[PDB]
Formats: sequence, structure tokens, C-alpha cells
Amino acid sequence: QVQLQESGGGLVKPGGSLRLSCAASGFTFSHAWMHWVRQAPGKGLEWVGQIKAKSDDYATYYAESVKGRFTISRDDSKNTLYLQMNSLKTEDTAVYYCTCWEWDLDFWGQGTMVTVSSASTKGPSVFPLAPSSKSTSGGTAALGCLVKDYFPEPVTVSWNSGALTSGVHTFPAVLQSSGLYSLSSVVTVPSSSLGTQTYICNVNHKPSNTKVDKKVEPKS
Amino acid sequence: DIVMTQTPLSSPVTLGQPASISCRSSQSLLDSDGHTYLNWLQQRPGQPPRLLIYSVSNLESGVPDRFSGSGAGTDFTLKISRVEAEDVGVYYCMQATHAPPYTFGQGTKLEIKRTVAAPSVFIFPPSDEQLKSGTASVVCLLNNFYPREAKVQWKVDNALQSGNSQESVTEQDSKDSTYSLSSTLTLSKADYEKHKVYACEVTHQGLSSPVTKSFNRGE
Amino acid sequence: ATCAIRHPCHNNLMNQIRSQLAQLNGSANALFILYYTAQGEPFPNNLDKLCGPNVTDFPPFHANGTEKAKLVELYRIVVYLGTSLGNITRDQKILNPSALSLHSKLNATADILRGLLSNVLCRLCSKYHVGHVDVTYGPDTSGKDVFQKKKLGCQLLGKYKQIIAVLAQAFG
Ligand SMILES: *[C@@H]1O[C@H](CO)[C@@H](O[C@@H]2O[C@H](CO)[C@@H](O[C@@H]3O[C@H](CO)[C@@H](O)[C@H](O)[C@@H]3O)[C@H](O)[C@H]2NC(C)=O)[C@H](O)[C@H]1NC(C)=O
Ligand SMILES: *[C@@H]1O[C@H](CO)[C@@H](O)[C@H](O)[C@H]1NC(C)=O
Ligand SMILES: *[C@@H]1O[C@H](CO)[C@@H](O)[C@H](O)[C@H]1NC(C)=O
Ligand SMILES: *[C@@H]1O[C@H](CO)[C@@H](O)[C@H](O)[C@H]1NC(C)=O
Repeated sequence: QVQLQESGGGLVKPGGSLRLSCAASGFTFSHAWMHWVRQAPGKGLEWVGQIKAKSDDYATYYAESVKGRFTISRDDSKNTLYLQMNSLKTEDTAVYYCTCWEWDLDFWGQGTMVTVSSASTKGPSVFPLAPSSKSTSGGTAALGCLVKDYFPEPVTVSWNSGALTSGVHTFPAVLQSSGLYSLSSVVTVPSSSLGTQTYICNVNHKPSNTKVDKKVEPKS
Repeated sequence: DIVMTQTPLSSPVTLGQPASISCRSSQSLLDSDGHTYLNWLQQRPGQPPRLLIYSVSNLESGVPDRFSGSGAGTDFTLKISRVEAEDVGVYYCMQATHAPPYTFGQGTKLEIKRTVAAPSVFIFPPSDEQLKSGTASVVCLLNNFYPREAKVQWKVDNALQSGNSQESVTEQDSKDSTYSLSSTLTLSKADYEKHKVYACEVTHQGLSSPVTKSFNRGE
Repeated sequence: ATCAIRHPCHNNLMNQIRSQLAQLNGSANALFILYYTAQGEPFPNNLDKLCGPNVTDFPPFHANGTEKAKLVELYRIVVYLGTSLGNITRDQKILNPSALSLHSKLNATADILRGLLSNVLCRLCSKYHVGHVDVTYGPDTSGKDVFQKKKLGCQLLGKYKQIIAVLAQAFG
């Protein structure tokens, strides 16, 4: 049905440039008013700007926090919404949301992460959390994989490409001494299913473009 | 310039008990056409914001009737008559009258109280493919507990450690409204090779005594 | 008696609606020419009794009456025009694939109506608190004689050519 999916996030140096794209499907695009809203890490919601249709001559409006530096575009032939941000600052580090505000419907996208910093990108290292020979529990067992030494933070972890969700914990990332983030994702599964089932964690680091699928197994 | 002020959370609402949130604006939201353009949003953890109540008191399709909307002019209130484990999240309020620009509130995070649940404790040795990189990471896992207050201590060959441990906690779950903890003792390969017994002592209100999960290097 | 909108509607609705109607009125004749030219004989000659404005169950519209009355009738027309053009575009793609200009000018007309649908249905809701309207739809042309499928689509664009001038004349 109705879907909004943004794309264009990643790591960009301060004072740089970036162009996000939001592709829609499900409603009449040539008539809908589209807005961009961002949410900084550990912060609230801030409206960024809106755009209109051809009747209003694609009139744009911007919040004073971004006026003169952000540019909103739309391609009605492709149902695609854009946000060209130049002269980026470290305050702009936020999750940028695509949203459609209308009396018909209210719909928000999934958001994409834009991180503004001068540090270089580093891809993460995935290690399998293999339980020891002492499976002290009965029936219930725990296994997982740990992500290590990556920057920026937006790192995704999905188990069995999505076929495993019940009992999954993807902890919040910690900041290490070297400025790198560390993250571990664990899942609780029946011990009887250990030899039968095969569990795989899928780590995806968009800024470094590091797609890694590691298969967790008991050792020896 | 319009500002939206919300009364913050006073205590974690016990399951089934009512809850009240209120937004208070700087200027009247009553427009010229007669409508009051005040919304209420809810953001479950990890999810994007979704609309709960629009134009003061009108609910969104697919939202339980436990939620209520009220208010007039500059004062508004969000009412939940019973709290279930799906309401944990942050609530905002948005105006659309004097727009642009559109403004939100800071957000009222909602927490839930429940029965005391003891945590399930596990422990993982470092990966043999990680020792080739130089570092050894031991992980202790606490699964589904309440309250959030849990104490984790590391003992290497019966020696209380400090300084080389990092921990993070999960937000309240959307089904059982419990938390989960993750500790990580991190050593270099040479220092990890200089000991044997690695333990993890968890102390929680729901545990009659501290529970220990330990392993031996090489077993 | 009950209507509510999440966010407000577009500014200057009656200007947008009238700009929408006047835009449809201009492209009305071009779509009429594009249609019967793609159908071939015997339509571009007997254009009077095969492609006229005689459409039986087409909803009415009275130039007199209040703004609420003129807008609820317009709502039923635009709903009727939406199901027909969606059917006619399906009918034409099987019959006439050669004329890709008639397809792109049928998709254009279809999308302008749906943008006009929100303007009309909201204005009822925000000002008169209509909430919802019961409408009627056209006949399905899924399985019919090819000539009737061509002829029904002809008379529709003829009636639409004449009714859109009436709507663009009124309002304001
Ligand atoms: C070709 O035309 C026919 C009729 O002229 C179209 O069928 C109609 O499609 C609409 C849209 O879904 C149907 O409306 C609905 O009515 C039901 C009650 O029956 C209601 O519950 C829904 O919420 C909605 O309002 C309508 O019933 C249906 N009528 C018939 C006779 O089938 C058809 O969609 C057109 N084809 C194309 C490709 O546009
Ligand atoms: C269609 O309408 C026109 C005038 O609106 C009329 O002259 C013509 O006779 C009608 N066609 C039929 C078949 O009645
Ligand atoms: C015609 O309009 C419909 C509206 O639903 C759209 O889905 C379709 O892609 C359009 N055809 C094109 C662009 O060729
Ligand atoms: C509609 O367009 C025709 C030209 O095809 C024009 O003569 C007529 O005046 C237009 N109608 C209105 C109401 O402007």
C-alpha cells in the first residue's frame, strides 16, 4: 500500500554537501504536500521544510535553522522527494524523516541517518558469541554475534535475513576509548534446536558499505 | 513563535492504572475556520512517529479506544484509561494553525511498572578468531528483568575487576515491558592468557542471592 | 454532523478547484480528438450520434444552488469519471497500443481528477462537516462487444467535454 522510503544518508564531512531522496508509492503524488523532519540523537522532533504541488508552483518553506543551506526538490514523474543540504554542520547530525501531512492521511517514513563529523569511516568486525561447553541452562540457550570497532553508529543487525525476531536483543552501542562504537546482538533459542537450526546474523554498515553475514555455531 | 510545553513523567505508571499527559501552548490554537489543529504522536522505540489523536479529540484508525483526547485553546490533555505494554514510548504534540513553521513538544517518555522478574544470566568466551586480532572480549548477558536496577561484577580467578568493563541496557520491551543488560569485559590476548577462571556475579532484587555464571579458558 | 481532518487543507481551495477545472476544460477537447482519431472508422465521421454527450446514468449538476450542493454533486461526477477513465484506459491498451499519446493523455486526466478529489472532499469536510458521501459508479466494460467498448468510451469523453465546461463556468 502506502510506502515512504528515504535514501542518501551516511557520513559527510562538516561544511560538505548531501542529497537525500525519498521515493513514495500508494497515493496521488502530484497533489500531496511533503515535509522533511529530523530527530537528533537523544533529542526531539524538528520540522525542516515542506514543498507543494504545481498549483502552488512548488512553493517551499524552511525552518530558520536550515534556511539558505537546505534545498527541497520533487520529481512528480518519479514520485521522488529530495533534500539537497549544502554547508552541513555538526548540529545537523540527525535521523531525517520523510513524511506526508494531509487531511487524507498522515504517514512517516523509516528515516535515514546523516552523521556530520571529521573522523574517517571504519567498517565493523563481527565475532560469534559462541556459548561454552557448559550449557548451564535447560532448553533455553543464548547465542549471538558482537560488532566491534566501527564509526559512524547507524549499524543494522538482522537474524536469518528477518526470519528470526522473537527473543532478539540488539543492545544500544557503547562508545569505546578509541572513539569507536561497540555493539552486540544476542538471541535466545531452544537448546534442542542448536544442532538442527542454523543461526546467522547479518551486519550491514551503510557508511563503510560493509555487508557481512556471520554464522554462529558452538565451538569444538 | 509558538512553543509547546508538556508536563513530564512523574512515575512509571503501574499496569492497568490511568495516565494523563498535557500540552500547554504559548498562544491559542483555535484558527479562523473554527478548527483546533492539535495532534498527538507516539514513537515506540526504534519506530518512526505515528499519529494517535488528531484535531484535539479524534482518534486515528487502528488505535485502541483507551486513548482519549480533550482540551481547548491553549490547554490540552492526553488520556489513557488503562496502560498496557504497548504504550511505552514518547508522546509529542504538534500544531498546524500558525504554520509554517510547525512545532512539536519536547516529549513525555512513558514507563511501566510490573511484577519483579529475575534475570536469566549467560556468559560467552572470546572468539578464537578474535584472539588472532589481539583482543579478548568476554560477554555476560542479563535477559528480561525488572526493575532496571541490576548489579554486574566480574571476577577473574576470583579477583574483582574494574576499569575494563562496559555495559549498556535495553529500553523497556513492548510485550513484557522488561529490560535486558549487556556487560563486556575486554582484555588483550596476553592478559587474557594469564588467567583461567572468568566469572559474572549478578545481583538483582528478584534473586534471593547473587547468581554466578563462569567458564574456564580452554574448556 | 461529524467530520475531522488531521492537518488543515490547502490554502485557497476554491482558487485551486477552479484552476483545476479550468485546466481540465482546456485539455478536454484535445483528449476528445486524440480518442476518436485512435479508434478509426466509423468514429471521426459519424462523430455526432456515436460520440455525443448522451450518457444515461451520468450524475447531474445544477448551476444553481449553494456551494455545498454544487460540491457534493461535483464529488459524484469526479468519482464517476475516475472509474470510467480507469476502465477506458484498460480497454484502449488492448485495442489500440499504437497510440501511446492517448495513453499518456489519459493518465494525465486521471491524476488531475484525483488531486481535485481531495480539494472537493475536504472542503465539504472542513466547512460543511460532510464527512462521507454515498456515490455511484459507472458500468463495467470488462467483457463487452468491442464496438460498444469503443462507443461507450466515445460518448463518455463527449459528455465529459460538455460537462467540464459547465463546471468551469460556475464556482469561482
Ligand atoms: C471499472 O468500473 C467499475 C464500476 O464502474 C469499477 O468497480 C468499482 O470499483 C470501486 C472502487 O473500489 C468499488 O467501490 C467500493 O465499493 C465497496 C462496496 O461495494 C466499498 O466497500 C468500498 O469501500 C469502495 O467504495 C465499486 O464497488 C466497484 N463497482 C463495481 C460494480 O464493481 C472498477 O474498479 C473499474 N475498473 C478500474 C480498473 O478502475
Ligand atoms: C443526444 O443529445 C443531443 C443534444 O444534447 C440530441 O440532439 C441528440 O438527439 C441526443 N441523442 C439521442 C440518441 O437521443
Ligand atoms: C498512471 O497513473 C497511475 C495512477 O495509479 C500510476 O500508478 C501509473 O504508474 C501511471 N502510468 C504511467 C506512469 O505510465
Ligand atoms: C473550455 O475550452 C474551450 C476551448 O476548447 C473554450 O472555448 C471554453 O471557453 C472553455 N471553457 C471555459 C469555462 O473557459
